[PDB]
Amino acid sequence: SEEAKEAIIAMLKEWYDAMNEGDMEKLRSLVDPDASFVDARTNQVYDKDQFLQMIKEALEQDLKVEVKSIDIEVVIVKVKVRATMVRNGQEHVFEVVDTYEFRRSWKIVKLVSEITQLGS
Ligand SMILES: C[C@]12CCC(=O)C=C1CC[C@@H]1[C@@H]2[C@@H](O)C[C@@]2(C)[C@H]1CC[C@]2(O)C(=O)CO
Repeated sequence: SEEAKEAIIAMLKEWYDAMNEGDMEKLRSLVDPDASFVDARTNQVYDKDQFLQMIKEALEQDLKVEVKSIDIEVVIVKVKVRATMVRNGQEHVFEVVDTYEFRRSWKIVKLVSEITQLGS
Protein backbone atom coordinates (compact mmCIF):
# COMPACT_ATOMS: atom_id res chain seq x y z
CA SER A 1 0.00 0.00 0.00
CA GLU A 2 2.92 2.23 0.70
CA GLU A 3 4.25 1.22 -2.71
CA ALA A 4 0.88 2.11 -4.21
CA LYS A 5 0.96 5.49 -2.53
CA GLU A 6 4.53 6.08 -3.48
CA ALA A 7 3.81 5.32 -7.08
CA ILE A 8 0.91 7.74 -7.24
CA ILE A 9 2.99 10.47 -5.72
CA ALA A 10 5.80 9.86 -8.10
CA MET A 11 3.36 10.10 -11.01
CA LEU A 12 2.03 13.44 -9.79
CA LYS A 13 5.62 14.67 -9.56
CA GLU A 14 6.06 13.53 -13.17
CA TRP A 15 2.82 15.30 -14.15
CA TYR A 16 3.75 18.64 -12.81
CA ASP A 17 7.36 18.29 -13.93
CA ALA A 18 6.21 17.48 -17.46
CA MET A 19 4.02 20.51 -17.31
CA ASN A 20 6.93 22.79 -16.55
CA GLU A 21 8.98 21.02 -19.23
CA GLY A 22 6.19 21.46 -21.77
CA ASP A 23 6.31 17.71 -22.46
CA MET A 24 2.80 16.71 -23.44
CA GLU A 25 3.92 13.24 -24.46
CA LYS A 26 4.45 12.52 -20.83
CA LEU A 27 1.08 13.99 -19.83
CA ARG A 28 -0.77 11.95 -22.40
CA SER A 29 0.60 8.77 -21.02
CA LEU A 30 -0.54 9.41 -17.44
CA VAL A 31 -4.26 9.76 -18.30
CA ASP A 32 -6.71 6.98 -19.04
CA PRO A 33 -8.30 7.44 -22.46
CA ASP A 34 -11.76 7.68 -20.91
CA ALA A 35 -10.83 10.07 -18.17
CA SER A 36 -13.07 13.14 -17.43
CA PHE A 37 -11.73 16.62 -16.46
CA VAL A 38 -13.84 18.99 -14.50
CA ASP A 39 -13.53 22.79 -14.05
CA ALA A 40 -15.33 23.01 -10.72
CA ARG A 41 -15.92 26.77 -10.81
CA THR A 42 -17.51 26.77 -14.29
CA ASN A 43 -19.07 23.26 -14.01
CA GLN A 44 -17.44 22.47 -17.36
CA VAL A 45 -16.52 18.86 -18.13
CA TYR A 46 -13.95 17.77 -20.75
CA ASP A 47 -12.68 14.50 -22.15
CA LYS A 48 -8.95 13.73 -22.42
CA ASP A 49 -8.40 15.18 -25.90
CA GLN A 50 -10.27 18.40 -25.01
CA PHE A 51 -8.34 18.73 -21.77
CA LEU A 52 -5.01 18.23 -23.52
CA GLN A 53 -5.96 20.76 -26.11
CA MET A 54 -6.49 23.30 -23.36
CA ILE A 55 -3.20 22.31 -21.81
CA LYS A 56 -1.50 22.91 -25.14
CA GLU A 57 -2.94 26.43 -25.34
CA ALA A 58 -1.84 27.15 -21.77
CA LEU A 59 1.67 25.90 -22.46
CA GLU A 60 1.79 28.29 -25.44
CA GLN A 61 1.11 31.03 -22.85
CA ASP A 62 4.11 29.96 -20.79
CA LEU A 63 2.19 28.06 -18.16
CA LYS A 64 4.39 27.18 -15.20
CA VAL A 65 3.44 25.41 -12.01
CA GLU A 66 4.77 24.63 -8.55
CA VAL A 67 3.26 22.04 -6.28
CA LYS A 68 2.60 23.38 -2.77
CA SER A 69 1.05 20.38 -1.00
CA ILE A 70 -0.09 16.82 -1.75
CA ASP A 71 -2.65 14.99 0.41
CA ILE A 72 -3.65 11.42 -0.28
CA GLU A 73 -7.19 10.77 0.97
CA VAL A 74 -9.24 3.93 -6.37
CA VAL A 75 -6.88 6.52 -4.85
CA ILE A 76 -7.99 10.14 -4.32
CA VAL A 77 -5.24 12.79 -4.05
CA LYS A 78 -5.65 16.53 -3.46
CA VAL A 79 -2.81 18.76 -4.81
CA LYS A 80 -2.54 22.48 -4.20
CA VAL A 81 -0.60 24.30 -6.89
CA ARG A 82 0.56 27.82 -7.69
CA ALA A 83 0.52 28.56 -11.41
CA THR A 84 1.46 31.40 -13.67
CA MET A 85 0.62 32.15 -17.27
CA VAL A 86 1.74 35.07 -19.43
CA ARG A 87 -1.10 36.40 -21.64
CA ASN A 88 -0.32 39.25 -24.05
CA GLY A 89 2.54 40.34 -21.86
CA GLN A 90 0.54 40.41 -18.65
CA GLU A 91 1.35 37.68 -16.18
CA HIS A 92 -1.55 36.07 -14.32
CA VAL A 93 -1.15 34.10 -11.11
CA PHE A 94 -3.34 31.29 -9.92
CA GLU A 95 -3.86 29.01 -6.96
CA VAL A 96 -5.38 25.67 -8.07
CA VAL A 97 -6.68 22.77 -6.02
CA ASP A 98 -6.48 19.63 -8.14
CA THR A 99 -8.29 16.57 -6.87
CA TYR A 100 -7.37 13.43 -8.79
CA GLU A 101 -8.97 10.02 -8.87
CA PHE A 102 -6.42 7.34 -9.91
CA ARG A 103 -7.59 3.83 -10.84
CA ARG A 104 -5.49 0.75 -11.50
CA SER A 105 -0.36 0.66 -13.59
CA TRP A 106 -2.25 3.54 -12.02
CA LYS A 107 -3.91 6.03 -14.36
CA ILE A 108 -5.78 9.26 -13.83
CA VAL A 109 -9.44 8.66 -14.46
CA LYS A 110 -10.80 11.89 -13.16
CA LEU A 111 -9.61 15.36 -12.21
CA VAL A 112 -11.58 18.17 -10.58
CA SER A 113 -9.77 21.55 -10.60
CA GLU A 114 -10.77 24.55 -8.52
CA ILE A 115 -9.00 27.51 -10.16
CA THR A 116 -8.68 30.87 -8.46
CA GLN A 117 -6.92 33.79 -10.10
CA LEU A 118 -4.95 35.60 -7.45
CA GLY A 119 -3.78 38.59 -9.29
CA SER A 120 -0.15 39.21 -10.18
C1 LIG B 1 -4.78 26.86 -17.97
C2 LIG B 1 -5.71 26.84 -16.74
C3 LIG B 1 -7.39 26.57 -17.27
C4 LIG B 1 -7.96 27.52 -17.69
C5 LIG B 1 -7.84 28.85 -16.71
O1 LIG B 1 -8.68 29.64 -16.64
C6 LIG B 1 -6.59 29.05 -15.95
C7 LIG B 1 -5.59 28.02 -16.03
C8 LIG B 1 -4.18 28.14 -15.22
C9 LIG B 1 -3.93 27.02 -14.38
C10 LIG B 1 -4.02 25.79 -15.13
C11 LIG B 1 -5.40 25.67 -15.83
C12 LIG B 1 -5.60 24.20 -16.51
O2 LIG B 1 -4.86 24.08 -17.58
C13 LIG B 1 -5.27 23.03 -15.44
C14 LIG B 1 -3.89 23.13 -14.75
C15 LIG B 1 -2.73 22.89 -15.76
C16 LIG B 1 -3.76 24.65 -14.09
C17 LIG B 1 -2.64 24.60 -13.36
C18 LIG B 1 -2.49 23.08 -12.89
C19 LIG B 1 -3.75 22.52 -13.58
O3 LIG B 1 -4.85 22.27 -12.81
C20 LIG B 1 -3.25 21.04 -13.86
O4 LIG B 1 -2.16 20.67 -13.89
C21 LIG B 1 -4.31 19.94 -14.02
O5 LIG B 1 -3.75 18.64 -14.24
